[PDB]
Amino acid sequence: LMTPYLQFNRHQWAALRTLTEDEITRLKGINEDLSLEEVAEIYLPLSRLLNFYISSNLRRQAVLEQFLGTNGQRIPYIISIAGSVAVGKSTTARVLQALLSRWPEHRHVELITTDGFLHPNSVLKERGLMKKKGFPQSYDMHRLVKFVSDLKSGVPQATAPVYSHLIYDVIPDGDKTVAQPDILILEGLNVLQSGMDYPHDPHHVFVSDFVDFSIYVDAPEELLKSWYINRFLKFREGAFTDPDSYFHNYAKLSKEEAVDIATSLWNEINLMNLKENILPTRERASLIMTKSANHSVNQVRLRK
Amino acid sequence: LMTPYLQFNRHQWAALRTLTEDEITRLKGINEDLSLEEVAEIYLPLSRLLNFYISSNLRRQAVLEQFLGTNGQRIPYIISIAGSVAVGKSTTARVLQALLSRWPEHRHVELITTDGFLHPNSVLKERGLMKKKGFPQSYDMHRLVKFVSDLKSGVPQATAPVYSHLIYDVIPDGDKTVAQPDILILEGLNVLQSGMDYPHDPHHVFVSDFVDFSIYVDAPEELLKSWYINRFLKFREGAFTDPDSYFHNYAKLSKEEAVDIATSLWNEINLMNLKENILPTRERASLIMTKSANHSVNQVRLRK
Ligand SMILES: Nc1ncnc2c1ncn2[C@@H]1O[C@H](COP(=O)(O)OP(=O)(O)O)[C@@H](O)[C@H]1O
Ligand SMILES: Nc1ncnc2c1ncn2[C@@H]1O[C@H](COP(=O)(O)OP(=O)(O)O)[C@@H](O)[C@H]1O
Ligand SMILES: CC(C)(CO)[C@@H](O)C(=O)NCCC(=O)NCCc1ccc2c(c1)OCO2
Ligand SMILES: CC(C)(CO)[C@@H](O)C(=O)NCCC(=O)NCCc1ccc2c(c1)OCO2
Ligand SMILES: [Mg+2]
Ligand SMILES: [Mg+2]
Repeated sequence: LMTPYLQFNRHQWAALRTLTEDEITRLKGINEDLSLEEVAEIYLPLSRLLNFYISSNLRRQAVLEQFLGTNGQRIPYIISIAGSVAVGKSTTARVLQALLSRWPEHRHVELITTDGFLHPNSVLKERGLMKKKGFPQSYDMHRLVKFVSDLKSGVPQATAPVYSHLIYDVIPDGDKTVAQPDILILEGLNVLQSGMDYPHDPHHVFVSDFVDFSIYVDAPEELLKSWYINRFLKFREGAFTDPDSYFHNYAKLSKEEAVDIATSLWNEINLMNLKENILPTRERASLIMTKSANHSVNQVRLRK
Repeated sequence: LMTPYLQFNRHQWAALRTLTEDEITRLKGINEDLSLEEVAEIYLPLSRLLNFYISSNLRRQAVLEQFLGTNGQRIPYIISIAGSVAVGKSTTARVLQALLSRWPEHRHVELITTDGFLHPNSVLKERGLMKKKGFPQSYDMHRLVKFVSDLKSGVPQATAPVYSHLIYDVIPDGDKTVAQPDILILEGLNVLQSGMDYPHDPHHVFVSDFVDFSIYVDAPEELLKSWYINRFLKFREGAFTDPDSYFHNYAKLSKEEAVDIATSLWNEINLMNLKENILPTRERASLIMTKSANHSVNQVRLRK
């Protein structure tokens, strides 16, 4: 009967409760399909919830700084966002970055995707892993752990590698420098994974050990597949006139064969990755946000 | 240069700063070798530190209860204590239970050892694991995870199995019932372990996912060995006149051969377990407390 999570249906979550014209523009800049009603009813209360957790942490830090007699190194609050390929992790992260910025206390909000920490294609091909991107063996997981550990050590700056969907590879010299933000949002399919998922090269302190609050964005596998295919088709269209783009390869296929191939890539790669590696980490999240048709949130679960 | 931990030498930790006659008696009741100077200089500041973390959590819970509109289920704050066999986990846990009791807000402090969650001897012998007690394969780890998960679900009571050093087995019908304490201290060598340590029977949410604050009690392996041998000899002496006691078997050996055998048990079982399974989990702790000769704390590290 009882679980470790408080449960809110959509109506209960919306009942927890407006924006500037330049905030609306920024939100529409993130995604043209993003419903402003959804932002108002779901994401605004979520940003408020997160601010309570962040504020409580800042308060505690002052209390402990007084007790411990420390100079008080500035340490970022880190929020991680996990879930299937195509569930909406990136959209959620960008909306939360925009909304969390509104508070004076924590105005510098960085967003880092774990995509960048994939091994480059040259390494993957050597290892026979070109069709296993997003699987644990495809990640430089020690480097990702070191990244969040460095932030949680108070280093003045840390560098993250960045991934390109144009070249479908790590950007050779495109490393992003992060300089002690108030908040870092760390978004990627593997942020709740741990040593057990990396038996080929074990690590013993986990990403989650350096994350303050984690969100798992959830949806049934039939919706994920349809959102995956929709995106695939959008990437194909966006590459029509860029011959040097990875997705330009799919421009040569009819839309119908493109759907067939995307469906195969879902079934053989991404659905496998979901079932074997991503979905089992769900109950490690501070909060599970569940989506239904049209990306409407229908359930929020928060750890008691 | 920089790590995820604030570092305090003994003098800095003691500088963070007295007790009742019945509190002194209780403390001396826990361990006759426990120095009251050590309690005053080390454990009192540690209990104060923990109270700040617990208090901050209680405050946050009221803020969120108002925001979320919840009835507000009482959920125990859980402190876990990890480290080598014979490092002093049990002594530390008992001292902290005594000291945390002093605050009106959190007077009901339960202490549970993970010893109880070992498979019974009948199961271990079937599996060939009688010489592997304390190793991951020797634990009913799913049951231990379910225990802390149940507490963190707000169940009115949860039952823990209890271990006996008299019979060196789980007590057949000696299960302890825990009824929603303010604080639960969960003490055992495996409390920072995770799925990776249980590849023979993986679990996907960890003990640490249901623990608020973790302590790893640390000491160099030469001190651990000497404390192990000292205890072994104390257990041997305590069993001289109990023919039905497991340690009565060692009464038949000279003290000299008893030392030899204890030394072998350390080298072959407990030191292996330390190196392979316990010590790698150290950097998962909220706090690392390091001991030197005579059990004197010489370093405290607290996560920034
Ligand atoms: N809240 C939302 N409203 C409308 N569309 C969304 C929403 N979240 C994600 N999407 C869409 O669904 C697809 C997957 O989202 P994305 O953020 O790329 O997922 P992920 O980062 O998890 O792979 C994209 O086509 C995106 O436009
Ligand atoms: N703070 C301390 N002061 C003095 N002796 C201690 C202290 N902590 C532990 N000991 C002693 O060291 C041995 C190991 O302690 P114990 O609490 O049984 O360790 P664990 O529970 O980690 O196996 C015991 O003989 C105990 O009396
Ligand atoms: C998100 C990651 C980390 C790379 O940015 C990676 O896990 C990833 O996108 N994996 C999906 C593997 C896959 O489907 N590859 C075929 C090419 C492709 C990439 C992204 C797509 C896609 C197809 O359809 C919609 O999104
Ligand atoms: C603490 C545990 C979980 C059982 O209570 C178990 O890990 C444990 O005590 N393992 C040690 C294995 C071991 O040394 N066994 C030989 C008998 C023995 C038990 C406890 C001892 C001991 C010897 O010397 C001092 O403490
Ligand atoms: Mg993405
Ligand atoms: Mg013990």
